Amino acid sequence: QVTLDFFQFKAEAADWFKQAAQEFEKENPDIRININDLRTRFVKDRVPDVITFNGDYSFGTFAASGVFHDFTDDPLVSELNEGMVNIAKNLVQTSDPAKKRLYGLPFAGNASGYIYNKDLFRKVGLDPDNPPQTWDEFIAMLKKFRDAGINPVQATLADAWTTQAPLASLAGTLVPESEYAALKSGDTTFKQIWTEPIEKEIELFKYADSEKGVTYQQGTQNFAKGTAAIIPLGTYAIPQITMVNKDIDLGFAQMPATNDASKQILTAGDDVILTMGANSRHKEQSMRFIRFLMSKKQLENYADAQSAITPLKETYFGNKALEPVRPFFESNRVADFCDHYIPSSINIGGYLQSAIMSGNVNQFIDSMQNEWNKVQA
Ligand SMILES: OC[C@H]1O[C@H](OC[C@H]2O[C@H](O[C@H]3[C@H](O)[C@@H](O)[C@H](O)O[C@@H]3CO)[C@H](O)[C@@H](O)[C@@H]2O)[C@H](O)[C@@H](O)[C@@H]1O
Ligand SMILES: [Cl-]
Ligand SMILES: [Cl-]
Ligand SMILES: [Mg+2]
Ligand SMILES: [Mg+2]
Ligand SMILES: [Mg+2]
Ligand SMILES: [Mg+2]
Ligand SMILES: [Mg+2]
Repeated sequence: QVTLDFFQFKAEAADWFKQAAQEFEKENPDIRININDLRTRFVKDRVPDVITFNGDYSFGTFAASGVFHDFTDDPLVSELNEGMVNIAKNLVQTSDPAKKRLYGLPFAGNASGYIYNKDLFRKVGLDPDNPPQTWDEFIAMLKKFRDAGINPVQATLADAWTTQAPLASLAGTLVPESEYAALKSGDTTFKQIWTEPIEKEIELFKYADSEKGVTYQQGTQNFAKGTAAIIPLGTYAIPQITMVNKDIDLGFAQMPATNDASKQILTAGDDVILTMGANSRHKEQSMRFIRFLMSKKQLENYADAQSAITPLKETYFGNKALEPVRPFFESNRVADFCDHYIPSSINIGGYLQSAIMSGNVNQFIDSMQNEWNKVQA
């Protein structure tokens, strides 16, 4: 007796949500679900009933502008990982602490680091269950693959956004989140906090010895076919790899940013936030679909399919490839993505892509500072 509009952001999970929506429809014939500029689509009169969104700055801006249903105090929230809930709350782009409310439910977590080929690790005598603990050991590992005739790093520089992954992996350890508050008030600068992360990202891609200029898809295809030791993307890329080669033996590791082995941090965020249009007129029916998606069976099936981390208090890891980072989650040694502090209007991806190709660190830093200053004032 209603048809819901479902906006589903994630290309890599398109099939999973299509099948879940169909399953719900068969069990609830009165509720049909139709799946598909963002400011245009989210206009109040036509806002989607059910929404998935990546948990980043854009989520936070739409949350602050009232596009999304306010889930604060919803009975469902008590079943969820408090850290992941607080991540969602802290994304709200507001200077008012009381406005840091919950505008979606964490549905799946990710981590940023690198995906590595365990068979190639074994090939050159490395322990596939215990990846490098320091920057020097990480670089030594890459040099080891190069010297053994193996392409150490599969870059994907044709798609600018992928260059943001190593930056966030490295910054997670090098740059406390508190620095971005200081950055906003002018009490620090990009030169002071991001010079070292960009320098190390440039050093990383020194070891992209083959096919560095390919697309996201080409890169994960190459890696699936065994042509590189690591691909420095987050957990979200794992299903893109395994779909090409289903029994590839993968690990996922934290990328250690310094030679301080006792102070390493894992960048991790809410990969998928599930929410409702605030001005939607079918909230009762939408919530039924959302409660279905947020059930343990669906969450863990999604996690298995997408190599993700469930949002329930008792965390489930969807792929044994994630075991090397389990310690970071258990100990709460995690950090926000640094680009969750960067306004969407700033084309950081383009700037980073350029900096990696030219090696011009100072132009990246000054461009970011220029763009930032104009936004903040
Ligand atoms: O470090 C990269 C990214 O990690 C998280 O986002 C995970 C997200 O990454 C991809 O989405 C990208 C889209 O494909 C692009 O079209 C868009 O321009 O850029 C985003 C990344 O910003 C995967 O496709 C997607 O499945 C996955 O969920 C962080 O939340 C994000 O801030 C980081 O940029
Ligand atoms: Cl918890
Ligand atoms: Cl588990
Ligand atoms: Mg985004
Ligand atoms: Mg911190
Ligand atoms: Mg095939
Ligand atoms: Mg195979
Ligand atoms: Mg130390």
